[PDB]
Amino acid sequence: NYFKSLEGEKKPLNEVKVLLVGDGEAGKTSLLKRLLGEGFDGNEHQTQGINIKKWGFKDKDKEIKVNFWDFGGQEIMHATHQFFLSKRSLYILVLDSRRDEKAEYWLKHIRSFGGDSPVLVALNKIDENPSFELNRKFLQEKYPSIKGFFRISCKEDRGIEGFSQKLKKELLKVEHMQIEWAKSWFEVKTKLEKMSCNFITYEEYRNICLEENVGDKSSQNTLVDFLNDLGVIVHFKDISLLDTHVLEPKWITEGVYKIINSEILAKKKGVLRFSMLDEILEQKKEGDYYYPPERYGYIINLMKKFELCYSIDEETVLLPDLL
Ligand SMILES: Nc1nc2c(ncn2[C@@H]2O[C@H](COP(=O)(O)OP(=O)(O)O)[C@@H](O)[C@H]2O)c(=O)[nH]1
Ligand SMILES: [Mg+2]
Repeated sequence: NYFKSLEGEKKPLNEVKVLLVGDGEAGKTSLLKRLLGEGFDGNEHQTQGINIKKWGFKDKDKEIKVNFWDFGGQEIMHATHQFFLSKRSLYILVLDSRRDEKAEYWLKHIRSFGGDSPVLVALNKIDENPSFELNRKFLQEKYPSIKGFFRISCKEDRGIEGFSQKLKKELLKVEHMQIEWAKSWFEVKTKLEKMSCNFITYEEYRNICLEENVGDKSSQNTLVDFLNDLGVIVHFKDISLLDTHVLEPKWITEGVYKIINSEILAKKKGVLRFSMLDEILEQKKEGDYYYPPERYGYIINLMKKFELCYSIDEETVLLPDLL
């Protein structure tokens, strides 16, 4: 073994996170069903919360793997979807007529988080409003990330075939599709995927890496950046956030919603003292997620980061909506 255990054979990654974004009741969940060939029944508004569907297709030899992220009505309303928007990904912006010109709002939003990630704009519900159009030449020039506009109808199944062909084509052209990994990096990845924990500390991640061939920090830090962008974990490089490596996205959101929908916080005009978090994040019943006291800082600072929270002093924070 010692003689031939220095280098390693490198397979291609071929994975991308696809983020369905846009206003609530626009067509995101419906469009996702059409891409996977699940049809349309009219009752897809009943499906809410974080839904991650794993999809794949074979282009020639290459086995392409896709991770669709679908954000529910609570996610867009409370803006908790911001936690999962990442670079080196692909974005699908779903729009509709009823909300007049909200596209440029979303394009600036995707630009700030997505970076160089390509965007495909879907003009949904043309059966309800045929005349619905956008100034395409203006938008694609101002936002080079836009690769195409598509008038579609998830109800009548119009324009999905054309949209799906462009999606497949642009998915192959993403920058990190050509990038290739060592065998150990895939073993770390697949280990994390099969784990059922809510999160892991940065010590535990380094141990999992040690277990596998990669033991040097430089390589370990490059791997989490990928794993974050691929959607295997949810990780941030801020000093107050970097310890928590979230494996279950619902752990974060349900913790934030408990704070936002706290009846004790409703009174007091939304002033959140950190002594109150014990009662709010306590395990009541029926599979409530466990929130350790050491992760109180994570949740609060995470909410502060994306402007769901504003600091009054060092021990308290404000919720403007409850004021
Ligand atoms: N007529 C029509 N209805 C649609 C179309 N797409 C979605 N809908 C319906 O309008 C609502 C949109 O919600 P939906 O796409 O399921 O969830 P969300 O976009 O992720 O918030 C649902 O009741 C869908 O059945 C469409 O293209 N045409
Ligand atoms: Mg939805």
